Amino acid sequence: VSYDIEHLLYYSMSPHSWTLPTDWQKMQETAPSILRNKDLQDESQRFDGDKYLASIKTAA
Amino acid sequence: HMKHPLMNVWTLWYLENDRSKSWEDMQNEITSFDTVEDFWSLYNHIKPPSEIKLGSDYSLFKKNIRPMWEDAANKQGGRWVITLNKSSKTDLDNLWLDVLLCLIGEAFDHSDQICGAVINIRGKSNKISIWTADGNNEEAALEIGHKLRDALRLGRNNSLQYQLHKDTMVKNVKSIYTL
Repeated sequence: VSYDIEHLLYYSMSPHSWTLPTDWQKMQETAPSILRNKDLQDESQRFDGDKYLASIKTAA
Repeated sequence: HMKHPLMNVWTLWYLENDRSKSWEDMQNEITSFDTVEDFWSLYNHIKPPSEIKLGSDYSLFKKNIRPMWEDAANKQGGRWVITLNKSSKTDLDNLWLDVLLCLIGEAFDHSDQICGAVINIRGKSNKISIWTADGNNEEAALEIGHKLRDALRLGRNNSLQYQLHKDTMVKNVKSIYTL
């Protein structure tokens, strides 16, 4: 069960890769200082795997 | 919907160096995940290395392995150390992400030898380390070391320096391999 960077970056574009972590409630209390992207309607600061994969391909 | 399962369960740890918490409580277990999508879900909702406080660490370890050289799964091991003195905020975050992808994707032949990775955020110099289970297993240490340089955006300037955890344990730090 292995994945190259191409596969891993493709899966970042899944809707399931943007939902909050399952432990979000516990995380709000554990480490609130490290949390970001709290509004799911605002995808502006969401990681873009497509752009990241393209960036790698230019360095090659 | 079915997510893409990972070979291992991974745990994210955050160290703050915050006086509010006792020494033994400073290493905070954030959460664990076992799918690719659950990794991105975590990645998309936690601050990147370039946004976190000085003196802090992010550690990603296989489930039940703590980010401490003294843990029984780490005692006999070591680490591949990347020192980033003159690095941009973008390259630092990209290097940490590239390390995370190698780990969760199981990019090495000696998969079972990986323990986790740690990123230390310091103003003077940042460090990314990839911890391994057996410091004396040259074949694994070198195959991991080689895969890291070919997968990471690492030039000739910044070197990979493999250090035994029995060595870090004392007093610069002694290195047994340089790549």
